[PDB]
Amino acid sequence: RTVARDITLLECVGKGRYGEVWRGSWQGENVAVKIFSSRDEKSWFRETELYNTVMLRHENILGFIASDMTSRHSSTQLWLITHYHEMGSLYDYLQLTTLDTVSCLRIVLSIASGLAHLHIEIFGTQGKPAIAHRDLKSKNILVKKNGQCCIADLGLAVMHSQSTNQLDVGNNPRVGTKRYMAPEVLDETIQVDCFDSYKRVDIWAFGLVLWEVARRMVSNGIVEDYKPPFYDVVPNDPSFEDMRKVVCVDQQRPNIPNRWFSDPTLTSLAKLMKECWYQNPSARLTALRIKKTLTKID
Ligand SMILES: COc1cc(-c2cncc3c2CN(C)Cc2cc(N4CCNCC4)ccc2-3)cc(OC)c1OC
Repeated sequence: RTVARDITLLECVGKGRYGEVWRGSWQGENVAVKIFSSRDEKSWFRETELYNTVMLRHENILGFIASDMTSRHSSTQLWLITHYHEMGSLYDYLQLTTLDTVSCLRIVLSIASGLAHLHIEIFGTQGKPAIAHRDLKSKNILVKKNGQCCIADLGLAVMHSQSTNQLDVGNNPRVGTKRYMAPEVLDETIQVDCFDSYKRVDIWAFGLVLWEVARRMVSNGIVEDYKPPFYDVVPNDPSFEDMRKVVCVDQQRPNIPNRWFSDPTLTSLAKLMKECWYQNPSARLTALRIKKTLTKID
């Protein structure tokens, strides 16, 4: 039904090394079109495999519509068409508004539910495998109209099945975002032949996103400005060694504002992120435990 040639590219909502994301019109309705850059072709392939072959579908994962190739300007462009969320990314959303207690917990529980869906394998005939994301950040999370979020960008995902015990890391030249890089990645101790290692990298990045969101929830008339993780120690577009010095050498973690300790929700959230930030990867919580704890927090 939905084909690239029938979509009208209205305006560019994002550009970068990955390529571009456009707001498009298809049959009147709004759609999101990611035109992958030439350098990021392998990410389009892996994402197409997950959405089409694995048929990944969850309410807290960016709703896939159609994959497509289009020949334009004497070149073949790789397209990904998904649902369009007019609120933009959580990165944009956090800078535009503050959150109450319910809106903040709704955001982080929806992300945990999405991550738990990826990590947990459904067994049996045609059962979906376990998936690790490996590039979780606030720019890769979109805010829906009901206050919930969905996880986006599967170009780096790795897959694992328990029965066969096969790990599928693909061969993508893409590296994760350096700002959200887990310490075992920065010092090259991560066991690349073990699937659990990739889940624990997501948990680290999740903890960073949890910090970004909770800063924006107001308690007792106090709220922090939006800031990216490690905003105070690394520069814009931080280097691999910049992050190594902060996260590995100095063992630093995002600061917990003192005002958080006079609010029961932010205090429980602060404990939650620190349990996502252990230098020892095997000590961090699982996505399911995070989802359960976030379900119980008031
Ligand atoms: C981050 O991964 C993707 C995301 C989207 C997507 C979905 N729904 C809304 C937006 C986006 C794109 N991203 C850049 C956030 C965003 C931002 C804005 N803006 C308003 C104007 N000022 C700047 C911010 C508008 C729309 C979106 C689409 C994708 O595939 C088609 C993605 O790939 C897997």
